[PDB]
Amino acid sequence: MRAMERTYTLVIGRPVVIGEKPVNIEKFANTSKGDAYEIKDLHIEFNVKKDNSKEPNKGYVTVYNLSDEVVNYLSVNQRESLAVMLHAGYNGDEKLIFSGTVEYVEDDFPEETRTTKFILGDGTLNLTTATTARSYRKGTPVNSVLNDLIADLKLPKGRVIDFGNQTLQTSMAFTGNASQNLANLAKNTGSTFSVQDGAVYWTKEGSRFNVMFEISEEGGMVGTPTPKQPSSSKKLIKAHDIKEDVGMTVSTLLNGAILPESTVYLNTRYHKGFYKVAELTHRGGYETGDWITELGLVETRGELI
Amino acid sequence: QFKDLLLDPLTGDLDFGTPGDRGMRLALTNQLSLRQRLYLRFAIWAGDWYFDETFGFPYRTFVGKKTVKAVLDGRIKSEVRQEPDVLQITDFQSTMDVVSRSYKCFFTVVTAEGEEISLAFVGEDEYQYPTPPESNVQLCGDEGVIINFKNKLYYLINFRLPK
Amino acid sequence: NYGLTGSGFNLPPMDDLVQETKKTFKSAFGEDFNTESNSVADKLIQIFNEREYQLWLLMGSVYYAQTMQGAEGIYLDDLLGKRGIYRLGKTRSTGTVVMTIDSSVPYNMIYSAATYTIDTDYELSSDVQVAGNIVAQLIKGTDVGTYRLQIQNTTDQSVKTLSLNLTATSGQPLITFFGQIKDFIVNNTILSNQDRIWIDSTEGALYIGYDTNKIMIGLSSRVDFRTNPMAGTRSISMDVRSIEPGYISRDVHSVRSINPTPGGFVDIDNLSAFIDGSDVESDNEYRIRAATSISEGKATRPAILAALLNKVEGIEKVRIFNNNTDKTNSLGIPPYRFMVVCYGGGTAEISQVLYDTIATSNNTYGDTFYDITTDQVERIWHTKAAARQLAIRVRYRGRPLSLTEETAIANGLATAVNGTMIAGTLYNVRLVGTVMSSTSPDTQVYVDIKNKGQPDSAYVNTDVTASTTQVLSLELEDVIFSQI
Amino acid sequence: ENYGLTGSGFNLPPMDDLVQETKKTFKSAFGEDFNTESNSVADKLIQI
Amino acid sequence: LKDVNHIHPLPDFVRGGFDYVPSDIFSGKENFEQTLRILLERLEFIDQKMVELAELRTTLNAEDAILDEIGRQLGIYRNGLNDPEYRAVIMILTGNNSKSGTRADIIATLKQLFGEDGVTTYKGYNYRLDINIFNTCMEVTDILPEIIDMLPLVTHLRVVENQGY
Amino acid sequence: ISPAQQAQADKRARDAAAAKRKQDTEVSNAKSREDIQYTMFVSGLRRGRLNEFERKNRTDDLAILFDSVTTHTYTKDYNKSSYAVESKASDHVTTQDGKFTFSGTVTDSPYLIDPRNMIDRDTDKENPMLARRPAKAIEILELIADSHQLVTLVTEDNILSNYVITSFQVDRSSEAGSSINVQVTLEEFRFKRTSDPKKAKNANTGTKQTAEDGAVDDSAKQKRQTPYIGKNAETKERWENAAIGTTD
Amino acid sequence: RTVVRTFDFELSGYPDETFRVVLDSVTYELRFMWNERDESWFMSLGDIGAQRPTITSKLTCYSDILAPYRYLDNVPDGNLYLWPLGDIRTRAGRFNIGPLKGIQMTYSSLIE
Repeated sequence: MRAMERTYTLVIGRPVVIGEKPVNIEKFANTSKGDAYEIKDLHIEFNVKKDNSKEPNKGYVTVYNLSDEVVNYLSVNQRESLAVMLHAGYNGDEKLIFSGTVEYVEDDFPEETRTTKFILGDGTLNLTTATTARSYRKGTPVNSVLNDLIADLKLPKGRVIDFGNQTLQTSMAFTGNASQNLANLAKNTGSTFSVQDGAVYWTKEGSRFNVMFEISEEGGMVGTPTPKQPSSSKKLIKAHDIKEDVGMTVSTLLNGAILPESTVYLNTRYHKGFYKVAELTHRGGYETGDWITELGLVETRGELI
Repeated sequence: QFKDLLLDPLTGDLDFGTPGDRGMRLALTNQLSLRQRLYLRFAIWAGDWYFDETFGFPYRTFVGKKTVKAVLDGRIKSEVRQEPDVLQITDFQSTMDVVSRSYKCFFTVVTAEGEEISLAFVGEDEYQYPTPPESNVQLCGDEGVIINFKNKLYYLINFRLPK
Repeated sequence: NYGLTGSGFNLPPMDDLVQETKKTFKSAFGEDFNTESNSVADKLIQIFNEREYQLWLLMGSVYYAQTMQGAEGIYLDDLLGKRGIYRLGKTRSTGTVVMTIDSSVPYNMIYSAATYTIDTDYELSSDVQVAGNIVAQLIKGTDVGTYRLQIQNTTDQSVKTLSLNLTATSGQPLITFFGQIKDFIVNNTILSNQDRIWIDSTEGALYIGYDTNKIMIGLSSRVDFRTNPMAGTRSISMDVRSIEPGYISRDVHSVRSINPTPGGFVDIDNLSAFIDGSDVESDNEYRIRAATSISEGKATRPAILAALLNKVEGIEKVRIFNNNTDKTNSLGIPPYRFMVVCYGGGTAEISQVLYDTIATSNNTYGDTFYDITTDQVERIWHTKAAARQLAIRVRYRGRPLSLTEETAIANGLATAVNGTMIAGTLYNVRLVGTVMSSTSPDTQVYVDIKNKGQPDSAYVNTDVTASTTQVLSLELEDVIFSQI
Repeated sequence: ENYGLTGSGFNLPPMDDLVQETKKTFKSAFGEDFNTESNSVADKLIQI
Repeated sequence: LKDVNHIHPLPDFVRGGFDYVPSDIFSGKENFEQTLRILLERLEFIDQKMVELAELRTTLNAEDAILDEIGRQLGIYRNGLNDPEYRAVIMILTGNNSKSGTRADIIATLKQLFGEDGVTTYKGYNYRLDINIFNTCMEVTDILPEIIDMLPLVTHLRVVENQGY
Repeated sequence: ISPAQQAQADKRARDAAAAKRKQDTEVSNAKSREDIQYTMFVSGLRRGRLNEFERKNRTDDLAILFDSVTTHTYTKDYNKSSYAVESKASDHVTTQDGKFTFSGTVTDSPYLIDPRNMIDRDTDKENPMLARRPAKAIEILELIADSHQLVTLVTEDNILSNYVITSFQVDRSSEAGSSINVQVTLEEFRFKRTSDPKKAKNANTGTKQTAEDGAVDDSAKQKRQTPYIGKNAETKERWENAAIGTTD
Repeated sequence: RTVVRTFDFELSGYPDETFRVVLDSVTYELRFMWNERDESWFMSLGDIGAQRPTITSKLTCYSDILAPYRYLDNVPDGNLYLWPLGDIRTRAGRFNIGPLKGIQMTYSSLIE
């Protein structure tokens, strides 16, 4: 008989180079020598937050007592963006939990124990340097503008909801970073745009997608759900009506197969119903600490897209 | 179920087989595989095989030195349990002679037998794909339908009359 | 949700059905009805439910039985039966074997087909006669007297004879005798044979159908050849098939025995891998064959041209002619019969290939025939081109060429052996280009061509054209050089 | 001997032949009655 | 050792499920068994008919009432043909799509209509071909139009039919 | 220095490295098989607990008996809000994991050598002190704790299951020579493939990439493609390259 | 139609596996269900978070699964095949799917 013990894996690959086609962090895993630097049995502490907004998802990691060779490989490439993937689970499988580029790295080795630090960004390089220069005339179909701008961003299309037969009412011009322009189109058309684990997600506010996840005491829930406001401020109201404005909170054992834009079903004894996801935070302490995930849910009032 | 080249239990060379079926064989039954896995594990002195310094048994520690029988038995009995498919050890008769300075122990090991998971890599297939018909049988019928009926009638005529 | 949808057929688990039916029962008798563990209704409903899981699974299996994927067994035949492809049944392995025989076995002796078995599962394909099936020969050492030699011409059908005396049993006379035999044989059959026969003067032995390493590779085709004093050891080629249909395979050098040993037997071995037999055809290779049917072309002029070049141990060249208008035309041909010309393809083996001809296309014209069993037996016709050797003289102005430097030029003119039947024109300009190519760069060069045996006055520069059934030929020793 | 640099050029043996003499010499050490046919364990090892 | 076609009636379907009675608690009570047997045996009938819904739709065994549907998909209409030979024409036309009209090939197609020894073919010099029939089991005039189709573009054909040699 | 020492430093590294391969390997296989179930008998035995002691075989349900157990204690804990409740709001309480500890001893001069005990698997009948029983117990104890087995405790009053060892102590004081004092501590464990399809439930594995070193993953790591064994190279070859192509 | 191998699959044998994969820079979710009576794998393909799967089919060796479905904007244009590594007669099983288990499920993409 065994116990139920945690497991994880961390991989470091070649520098990421942006080209003239969508970037996939998967293909950069292999190093010039072939197999990548894998780190399994070392105490690790990490925190990974995810959201549906302009900003990329960022995660922090700490590793104790790394071998000198690995640290040397990171002393080099300090000018470059190494690709990194993280996996976690329970002794039988490990689900992808983050993938991005090493934004920052530093080492402090006071006496007894060295402590390496990381800051990782989910597509930070693309979202902050992809320039654009486009224009359109009166009568252009809005569905064409959306596709044109996304292709400029150079990322795979996770999911998109086209506008239909919508047409521009006035001439438009777009410059600067493509991400910023798209985030502005979100406000005026009730659409949510956010990149996550390399995938572009374009959806409509208020509406939600089946029960892709069910939460219950069998599903490793942790404590009862509690109602928490989804924003730190309140807006004036007429009392688009379809927009968000309500939510709840839940916690569960670590499970990387969840994304901010997904949908979950809450099977508890007090609260029951369907909710959207709005925010994720993954925490982990291998030898000591939690191994759980926190979800911020938001009520929905739109159509079932 | 660990597969490997079969080693002859009687001579120690590869088991090429009898003169009527000479060839090469793989260890398939778990018993045969475990036998040679223990034999090699005990025959290679510790550190004497290049490419792996940690493999083998440390005979040099005991041989040539004044040693306690009880300590040796523990190490002998421990190396056996390094295999993941050993159920238990039944009996152990460790005896030592002081005149000739020889040591000789006896024991047996029990191991179960498993299944083959897949036959794709070994020889045969377990399916029974059909056989195409012959001649105009398909489009016009078959004579066997007449032969079987005739035989049934004949056997029924045989049954009724007492015998 | 789990039945028929817009994207095919799905499968429900057990628990969903259990919950649905339990909800139905709950509705039947209110929320108070018990349906878990201890209820007799629970034990009835759960037992009842598992069976319809089998029904749903079987129904799902049925649906895919009529789709490009999922078909299996009998149902697979119907799907691919629409495209006219059927599984292959049990098959019998086929192949050929050779054996050396003692010097004393008479030519006319004939092996009985039904009194031998090669090995535990192989027997003679049919009756075999020693004469006319010699493939290789070895003559060495012990052989003074008068010797007779016989050979059937491979183009005509006239037997040729040669007379010689072995006044000495060794030395230069023996070497000359062997060379005379070589010249006798090479003048018939095909020039490719001469590359595979030579004399080892160091040992005073003659090798026929071997390589420089003394491995029997065989001549270009089965032939007949005899010596009144039956010297050396002879080798013959047999056709072998398996006893019962099934799966069996043999390698390039596997066969090693014959159960009833015939007198004078020496050895036996393979020359190439057998066409292995197969068991009942399986689904995977059935689909594979269905996929690769595109290249399966037959009964067309390009198809017949391609088939011959890839189904004969030889057949260096081939060409076809047509006459289909009420008359024999200039070329002697019956009114509605094709004409096929080949080179070095044998008679029986090539004849079998001709069964790709369009049905009802008479074809069947030529100088040589053969009979093939379909059942009924039918005869087919064809012809073999008669080679014509040329004599070439080269003259030039420049530094004298040294011995062993002319080898490149001589072999360079091997292109002269690549002319096609009838439509073969030397284009002496091409020869001038070649002779100036297979050498280091660098004044004047000319080429003269004439038929073998003609006087020196026959040398000319105009290009030569092959006859209707003739094909160009050239030998290395028939090249000369002159400095100017 | 017919392999490698030879003055007249460079000769490369194909895949098939190398197997042929390897089996032949290998057979010579154990006699003819030694299975070496397709899919046999011995043949599989030789190919690798 | 096993059939590849898994579509078969489930062996001993009835006694299964009864095997799931926990500990013979109800067995031998003759009141619960009948209630369970009556319900389960209904699935027997449905389970059996699941096969014919797949077995009978194959062209080999398809009855005329639905064989027309199979022929309709392929463009081979019934016209005046009857069931026994309508099956034959469907096979013949479908098989024609992978043919070349060679002497060996022609014998193969005629093989399925007249047994092993029921047919023979003579050949002639000027495009002449002959077909001989010995053991016909169906009327040939209605099958004749197809027998022309799988022959070269320039064939000259004679047809003679007789019983026995 | 001299080469004689280089032939000595290697010995120091080789033998030391061999130690992990022994200890580290044993725990690995001990966790790779969940069939075995360990049990401990603290007191209980002679008051009718023999009914289940005889069930234990020598291959799956291993049992452990100490030469003597001096004391064993069992305890549970709860906590409640320290602030006045709003009022019934009886949900302001939580349950902690129960603890169990005991003290025992293993001696070179045993009084009962019942072979069913796994400590006495192969102990000599007539010379108990040469069998070195205390060393046998420690070897067993570390393996159970290291592999994280879910132990079952059979006690005087009740039976406890799903208990893991968190700490133990061993010492050999001047007094009570030829024996060792042992202490153990255990806590509850609130634990919550080849499986019947009828019991299967929809699962997830998240995003996945190229799996294992395949014909395509080899190219990523610049490894050379694995040659194909020529069991058959006539059928697949024409189709394999045309339909599947090659990684390039 | 030149095509290049670009992805391989493996199955753990669990009867109701479900996971997300990325092909041709697009992302899809896959479901695999094991059928007892027919001893075969049922594959369902659809978009992420889709209400219902777009395509459902039964897996077989040497059969082009996507052949009749290359006319939808959300279906890969590549080639999906299952072919064996061992003896050619072996048919797809439960545990014998993987890069070294006996059956090689593979996806290949056309060159554009």
